[PDB]
Amino acid sequence: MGQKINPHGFRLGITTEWKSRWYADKQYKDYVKEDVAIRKLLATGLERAGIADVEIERTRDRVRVDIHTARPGIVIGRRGTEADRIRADLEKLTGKQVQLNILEVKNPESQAQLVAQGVAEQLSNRVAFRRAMRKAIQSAMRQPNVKGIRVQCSGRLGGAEMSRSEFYREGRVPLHTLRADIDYGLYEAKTTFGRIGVKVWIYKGDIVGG
Amino acid sequence: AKKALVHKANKKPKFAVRAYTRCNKCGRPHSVYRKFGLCRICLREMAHAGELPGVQKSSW
Amino acid sequence: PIQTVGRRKEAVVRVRLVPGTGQFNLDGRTLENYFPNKVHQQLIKAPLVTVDRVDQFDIYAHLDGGGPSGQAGALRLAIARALILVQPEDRPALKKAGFLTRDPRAIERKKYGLKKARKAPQYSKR
Amino acid sequence: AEVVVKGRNVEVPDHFRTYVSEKLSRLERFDKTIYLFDVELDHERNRRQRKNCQHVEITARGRGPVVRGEACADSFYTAFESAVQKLEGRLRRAKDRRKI
Amino acid sequence: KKGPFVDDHLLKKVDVQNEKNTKQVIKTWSRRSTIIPDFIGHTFAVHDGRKHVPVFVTEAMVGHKLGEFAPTRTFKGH
Amino acid sequence: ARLVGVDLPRDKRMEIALTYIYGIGRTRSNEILAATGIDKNMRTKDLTDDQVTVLRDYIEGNLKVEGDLRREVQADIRRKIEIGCYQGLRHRRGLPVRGQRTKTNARTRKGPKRTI
Amino acid sequence: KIRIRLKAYDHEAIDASARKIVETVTRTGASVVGPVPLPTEKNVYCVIRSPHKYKDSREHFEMRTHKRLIDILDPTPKTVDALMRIDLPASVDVNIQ
Amino acid sequence: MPRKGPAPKRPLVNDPVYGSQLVTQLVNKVLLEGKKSLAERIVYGALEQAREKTGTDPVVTLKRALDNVKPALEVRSRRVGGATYQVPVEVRPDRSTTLALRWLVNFSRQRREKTMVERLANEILDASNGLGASVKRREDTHKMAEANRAFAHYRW
RNA sequence: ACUCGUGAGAGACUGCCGGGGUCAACUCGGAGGAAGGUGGGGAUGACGUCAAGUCAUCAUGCCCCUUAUGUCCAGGGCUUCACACAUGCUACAAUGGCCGGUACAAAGGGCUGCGAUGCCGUGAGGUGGAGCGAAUCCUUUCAAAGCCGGUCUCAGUUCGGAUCGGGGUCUGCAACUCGACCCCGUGAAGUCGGAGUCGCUAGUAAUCGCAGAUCAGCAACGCUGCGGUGAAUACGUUCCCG
Repeated sequence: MGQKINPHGFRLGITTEWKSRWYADKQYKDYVKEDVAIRKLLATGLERAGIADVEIERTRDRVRVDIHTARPGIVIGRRGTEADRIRADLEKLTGKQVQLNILEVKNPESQAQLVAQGVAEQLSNRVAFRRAMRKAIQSAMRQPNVKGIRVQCSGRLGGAEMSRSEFYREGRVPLHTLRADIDYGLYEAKTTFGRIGVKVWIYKGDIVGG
Repeated sequence: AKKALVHKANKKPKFAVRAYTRCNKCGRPHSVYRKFGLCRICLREMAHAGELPGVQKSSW
Repeated sequence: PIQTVGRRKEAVVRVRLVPGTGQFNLDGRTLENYFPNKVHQQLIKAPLVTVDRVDQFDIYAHLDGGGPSGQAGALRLAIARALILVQPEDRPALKKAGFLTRDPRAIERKKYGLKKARKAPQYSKR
Repeated sequence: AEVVVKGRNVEVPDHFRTYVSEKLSRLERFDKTIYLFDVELDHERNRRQRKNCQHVEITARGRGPVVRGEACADSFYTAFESAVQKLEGRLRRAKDRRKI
Repeated sequence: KKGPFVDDHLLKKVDVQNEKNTKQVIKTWSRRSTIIPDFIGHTFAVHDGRKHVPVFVTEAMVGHKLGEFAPTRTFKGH
Repeated sequence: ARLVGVDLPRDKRMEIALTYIYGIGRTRSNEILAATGIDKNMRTKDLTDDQVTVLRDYIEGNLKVEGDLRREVQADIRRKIEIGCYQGLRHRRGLPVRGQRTKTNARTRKGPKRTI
Repeated sequence: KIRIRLKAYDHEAIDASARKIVETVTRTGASVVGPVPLPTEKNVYCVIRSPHKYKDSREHFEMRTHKRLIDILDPTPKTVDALMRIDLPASVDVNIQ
Repeated sequence: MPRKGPAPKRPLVNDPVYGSQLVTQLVNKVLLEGKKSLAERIVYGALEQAREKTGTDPVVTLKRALDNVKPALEVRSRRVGGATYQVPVEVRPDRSTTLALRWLVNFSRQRREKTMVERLANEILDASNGLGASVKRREDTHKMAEANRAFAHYRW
């Protein structure tokens, strides 16, 4: 319908960096398999925690798993108790040893993935969806410094039978411009009536910064 | 992509012709690649999310 | 001396300056035995016929790539820009006749969902 | 008059075969120009506390070139009736329009 | 033709059958070989999946693999 | 000329004139005409009866021809149609034997078309 | 001689990494060949971009492999130590031949 | 490039052996696809066979046949109101050379000589005298044009 | 030194001159220039449509099975065939076939992989392992159409290869149902195709080989790409289609 390519996959050569970074000849399928099982292992407890980014640098078979989140304090509970448990399970599930770096984003309302987190987690919690969309926005535009704001919510909105898509915005979100620095995040709400897939586009600025 | 078949394609088969690829992320039997070990859908979604190192969208 | 590089479709040719009574050295061969088609024989000597130094100029060339005709048109180009590199007042007389200008026409990219580049699969709607 | 009858996602009852044969057979009556007919029977709307939307597509190579023709209706017989009314008028027009 | 396929289960069974000079109807799974002419005379209940068809083996069967003296498909047309 | 049983034409070369027999194609003509010594470029009008003698004795001696291949091919097809093979079933029903496509093509075995 | 052939995905990181190797061996002092571009390899993978029936309308994903070369002549172990001592970008794999 | 106006056309180099626009254009219309070199061997061999059967300059024989097949009026196509009207229209120079060479090649290709060289030689010769079928197609095209002169007024 | 390989940079902006422009945009010509006016091609699909597609990639609400609608294996089927459609490939020959000699590519692929000289075969291939994780070694120094020469004389043929018989090789536990390839024979339809209809505006159409992914093997004539040789025509919006 809207045949819109994932813009983090449309600027992954130009502005947005890769999330996983190594070099691999004849070891690549194994590094893919470990990358997948690591991201499944970091889905659940960190999606409780407020995860945004999961980068995996990979040096000579050590591993370096780095996570950008919005609360160091739920990811790091008691020191080593909440960190070294998921870290140690990453050390056992992989056949390797894990150096887990955990870091905070300076503004959670600035990331499109975390905006999709807070919106969809509100939308599972029986709030008004137009009220939710408005809440995430306006406040986000000011927060740090955003130029774009696109929030599309499809699915059983309000528990209705029809799957109505909604489309709210503010400012400038140019997708066809490649010097855009757009963050994109889709996260899917889980109501009892079903799943409300939320897409958030956030246009930070014109800046190439090449 | 049933767990009996996802699990059965990872054991040691009783003949060498019987071992097939079966994409790791979902378990999709047809259209699996060898260098990635991912089917075309998991290649397209993971390569869109920048999760695969340096495969990117093509234009020559 | 004065060399040069002539680039046609995927061919490329390298020539050099030289003054002598008529000789043409391709990759170990003569011009009449490397180009048996007699039309490319005009297509390469036409810059020599324009600024009329057909016999008063002999030089050897080395090439690469293309097919027959890409190397022919490339060697036209390299003779022409070499004749810039002999006398610059030969240069407005070359460019006027249609010369010194390599043809940027290359075999374009095949497109997905087509038999060739610009050829749809022939569709009979019912 | 070669008559291919495909589903789309649907059973094809002996009532549907016979009815298809007789509506489309109207066209064999008066348009001698016919060749192949291709007839394909979609079934959505179903499953949604609502009434199923049928769709019929019909392809027809005349003697000469290719008609197509598409109809959506709450039931199947009413839809195929309607489709044959349309086709009959068209063809006589492609019969029509000419004759000096 | 390095070595033709032999059906080792049927091979063990066949040898036992011909050493005792006993002939018995055999319910055989094997559709793959009529390897030696040691199989001549033995009745093979060939299994096309669904039932067993008795097949007498004579001298002309050598070189035809065992399964398709019994066909797997049924076709009439009307 | 006359040979093993195939009437040779007026003006054909020898490597084509030998081909008109049931047992000989082009390669057998290139090997027979190399073994015996007749020039392949010789026409049939210019053919010698002693060349018919040596050529004829060679290709009835060391190779098989019309009656041997027609009775041999016929006897082998009826061999596999007597014993009850699946290829015997294909030769019975008039279907392609190699297990190839039967749904649309293989019209050269079913033959002329009847349409229902 | 110790010939280092380094491969990567980023031309920028392999150019700054080659600047680290040239600044390293040149800093310790030796005869060193500068960065030589071996050309590439591209893996082009055509993906039917649909969960279901749309064989046309693809998207094809390439894969760039950049190959840089630095040939080292006259090795001294004070220079050889700094090879295994630091590698900064670590998206580059270094073949020591 | 129609509906935007006239489109610029490629300039055509002349012949190496004979030195004419019309010889090279005959070559590019001889070109059953792929083999321009073989098209040059057909055209050249056919024009030296025309040189054998004339003993003169072959391009003069070619331009005299080209003149004797070249039409002046062409019929077409406009159907005003439920009747198809053959409308006669003045033929441009390039259109007339195109119909001359294209008819020459195609009706040489229908002719029953052994090779293509003998076909094209005999068709250029018979069109030079005026005895080919292509000259009869010129006379049938002027037959349709002069038979349909009245409909030509539309000024179209 | 020339290429070439890959890094950085210059270069096309109606910038410069002539005319129309309301002295506005913009358009017609000229110069310089490798290129002239979005130079060529990509990647890039707005708000929405069609209850279009997919609960079989995945995820999933609800309903159903839980002694089976789970699961394990052998054999069979997904390849059946009086038919009808659809996309392709090889053709119907002399611009051609067959034999001999000879010249020019681009891109790619390679670890329990790619595998050379040599030897055994007619040939698939066998024996053997040089050498390479590869601008190096191997895919032969890479092609085929091309050119030079000979033969064939318009014919159901030296066209055409379907089919069928015999004889093999390789892959695999296993080529019967159901693999490809080679050798010998066999040698059918087919004489440019009714109504109609499809593609394409320049390195395009047309034709010629080459590589790749999937893959032990292959139904590859497919798909994705690479290059070779290379045309005709466009008067123009009346008509058909959007």
